[PDB]
Amino acid sequence: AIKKYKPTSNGRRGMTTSDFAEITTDKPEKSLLAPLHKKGGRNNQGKLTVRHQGGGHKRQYRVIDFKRDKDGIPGRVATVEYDPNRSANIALINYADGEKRYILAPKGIQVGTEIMSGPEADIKVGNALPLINIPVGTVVHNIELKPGKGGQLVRSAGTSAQVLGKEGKYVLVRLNSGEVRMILSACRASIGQVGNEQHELINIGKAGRSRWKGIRPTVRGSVMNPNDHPHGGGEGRAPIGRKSPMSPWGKPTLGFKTRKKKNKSDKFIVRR
Amino acid sequence: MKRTFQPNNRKRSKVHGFRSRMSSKNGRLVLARRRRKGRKVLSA
Amino acid sequence: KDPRDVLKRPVITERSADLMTEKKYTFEVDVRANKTEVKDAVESIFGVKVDKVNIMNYKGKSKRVGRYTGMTSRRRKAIVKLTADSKEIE
RNA sequence: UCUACCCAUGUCCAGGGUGAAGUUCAGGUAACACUGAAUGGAGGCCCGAACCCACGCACGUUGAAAAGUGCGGGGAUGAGG
RNA sequence: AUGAGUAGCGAAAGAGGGGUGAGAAUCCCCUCCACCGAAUGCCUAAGGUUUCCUGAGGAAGGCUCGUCCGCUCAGGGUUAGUCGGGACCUAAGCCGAGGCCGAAAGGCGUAGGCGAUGGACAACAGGUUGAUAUUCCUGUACCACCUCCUCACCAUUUGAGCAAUGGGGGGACGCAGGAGGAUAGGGUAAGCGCGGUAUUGGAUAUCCGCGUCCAAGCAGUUAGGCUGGGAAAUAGGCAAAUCCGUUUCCCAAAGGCUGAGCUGUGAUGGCGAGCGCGAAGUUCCUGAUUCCACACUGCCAAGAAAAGCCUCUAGCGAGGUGAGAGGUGCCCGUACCGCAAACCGACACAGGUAGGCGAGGAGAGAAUCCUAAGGUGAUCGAGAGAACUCUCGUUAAGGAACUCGGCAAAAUGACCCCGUAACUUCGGGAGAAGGGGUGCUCUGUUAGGGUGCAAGCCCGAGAGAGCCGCAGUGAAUAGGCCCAGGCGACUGUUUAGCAAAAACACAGGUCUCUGCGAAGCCGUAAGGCGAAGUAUAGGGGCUGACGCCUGCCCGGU
RNA sequence: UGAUAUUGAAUGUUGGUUUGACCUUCUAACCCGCCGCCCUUAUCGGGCGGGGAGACAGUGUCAGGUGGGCAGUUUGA
Repeated sequence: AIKKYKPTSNGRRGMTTSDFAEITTDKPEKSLLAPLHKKGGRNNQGKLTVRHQGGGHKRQYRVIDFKRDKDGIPGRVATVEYDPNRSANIALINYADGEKRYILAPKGIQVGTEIMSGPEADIKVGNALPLINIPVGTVVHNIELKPGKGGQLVRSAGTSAQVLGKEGKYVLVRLNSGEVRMILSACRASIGQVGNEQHELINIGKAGRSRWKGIRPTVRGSVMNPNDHPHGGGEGRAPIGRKSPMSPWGKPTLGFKTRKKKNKSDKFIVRR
Repeated sequence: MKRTFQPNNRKRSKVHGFRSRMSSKNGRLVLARRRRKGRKVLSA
Repeated sequence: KDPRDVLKRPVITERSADLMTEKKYTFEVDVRANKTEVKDAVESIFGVKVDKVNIMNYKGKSKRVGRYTGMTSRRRKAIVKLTADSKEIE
């Protein structure tokens, strides 16, 4: 599962990692790789728009079939692989037509396991289906909000979503946020809790490791100057000094629901 | 000590250069100003 | 276009002397021309063959006359190596 | 073209030391646990040159210098230069 | 003008003899001496733009002089199919037809194209002038292309052959560690050659000095490294398929890709001590920071693209393929400086300036001291040797009484052996502290190891005897240590140019937001970061490792 | 946040005089950083076909609230 390093040094002290036991290999498929270049939080305009990003180890994108458009084609798992671009792991699978793809990595999955993605398929792990053919009481991921678009949902590691019922064209679904939602029924989804399941259970141990992950430091606003942040200023270390904690851009943070009120998906959602 | 001016003719010609000034409106206006005065060296 | 317009004039130095002893002559040329042009120019003018050509181009020396500090014109000098079994030149 | 940050691609870090994880052996245990060696070679690890930075002093303070020099100093395979 | 002929004349060893010249500390030559030597040496960028070389000159500049030059005048000097860059590739980024937005201007952005700091790519070894040279000359080669030609083969419609701007492969990749192999290089250890055997006492050999090589390409070979192969069938590889990929069968070492280097050639030449000529030109040892090579192993933070190349068919296909012979091969740059007096610092400025090579002894070492190769003697001097200032060295007895304060300085310092505490997150503390020993000779070419076929070269623990000194890491360099406390867990970052910190950050913790066209943020908007991510994620706030904990109040905001 | 224009077709409902308002529903408007095909070797857009949402949203005009996020200013003798 995880490793717990010994305290040979104050930086290595407290550190934990994964054993990467689930992994099988150390090299991906060139056919499915693609390039990246970091962005440092900057935009088209060059201006910085998001903080706390930039300067990590470089990476190379692993293309993914979040759609499972292929149907009636039995695939077979070949490998499990590391993707730096995500909490989860991935699985390289090979279809009978010679095509090869990556997918997300559920838990309890092994090499040699076979896969089908079409509606008539079975409801075991790794397979993919529309929510109609999927029954109630199932654990699901890479859920898609629109048919053909691919999963824009539970993809992350250790995550899972439960199914609850139907309304015909729409389907009730629980989400890892704890949230209930109506989703169009023809939209596909893939079965099984996502694999890694312990990514959260890590002590990064030091700062350099987050820098390697590409996270730049975070400066608190209570030490900035008032030109820069509201909390900034004050002779000596000082408290907030106003009605609420506030953002650098003059908005509150705690409790202030940011979602739009006139939004339309409010119809489809139920609770949270 | 290290100082401000570290010459690179490429950077000079790609910033303060003729193609660049002619690229933009405001750079054209320079050349206008920089002619009716009568400057021999109107740009890099 | 004409070879007569290609070539401009020779270069008379002790270097050029030493070289015409060794059958390879020199010239100076319009700045745009090239090696093959000058080769065919020589062949067409003097009726002589060529072993090879080696070509150069110098910048303009700055000068001074009173306050005035202009620059000399540029130059494109070209060394040509006649074959053996080839003619010489005046 | 300084400088702050970022992006892409390159490049530099004399030597020496410590000795982790893991593996094997032996003791040990019902099994383990645990213990001792060998291998192993980690580390924002150690000492310390290049390199980088600037704490302590002195000097200079119409200077060699519009921010330095000298003697020491800190980091020196990582948040590196 | 004064200040005042005052300050300063910008780190650093020079002296003498000759010469030149109207005129010499300052220019040239010689001899000695001294400095550098992981640099003050060789290459080379950016940048400078003639400063290069030669010959004249000394009005200015040179912090003086000047017969001199990075100054002034004249002249001259930079030679490329293979080097670097273009007629090749693309990243970041930039431009951007059409288009999308926008009071205008313009912004965004597709196709497409620019764009190296990377990829790919054919030539080396010797001379050469005052100045260029893997560019010129001499030798030997290689790459691409062309056919007036020669040869061999194949075929003209199943018609041999060619290779898509398409597909596939490959290019194509991190970081660390360590063994191996080889080589540059080094040693002079042998052996060889050349020269000398000297005058200060001594030495014919048991001596001294100097030198003891040669590519690219071609043929062969290899340490090794990788890679499992063969036969059929194919829901895919935007059209197709003998190529890919997938599956099933038969074999299990062979095969292929590679491969540093090595041997012969190249070499009936060149180089070469030394004197236009020219001897020996081998072996042994050591041995990389370099190559095999990111090859292997391990690790996680999971390590560019495209084109060259190969292949597939599609398509073109009536003359082609191969070899030889002959022939063609453009543009830019090439001088010179490049830790410097030519660059950036207003200066001939004690500063800064990327990268490659980088010797010997002692040495772990690019440290350090002294020296090689090679380069310098530094742009004012001589002369007295006082107060004072600076940088240094010694010091009686005392020993921190000085002092805000042991600031500064001194002291310690290397290697080996013994020994090493409270405490602890059990890892450390710890080089704790503290003690002790180091030199030379003989046993001894040692016990022993590496190499070697052996001889013969390298490394060299330990003890025994002995010898000297005040003193044996005899010089330079290389911890001062301990007790306790506060603050911050730590490594790190910061007020360039007063403040390095208890400040910032940090990993960790917690709260909150956000269901994906997220949220937030930039922008008038389009368009974007977020994210080619999806609540084990992203953003914001506060707190700051770890351990024990984090109590009462929701009245007010 | 509301009114109004884009923004129309219905079934009901309740009001006073047909009318407007309200709830449901539909689609053709509008929208889609959903799919497929062509433009086209194109992750732009733009045409077709579907699909999803839907007279909502978005946008324009008007109005109220909040609003040191920002600006101009005052803060006596």
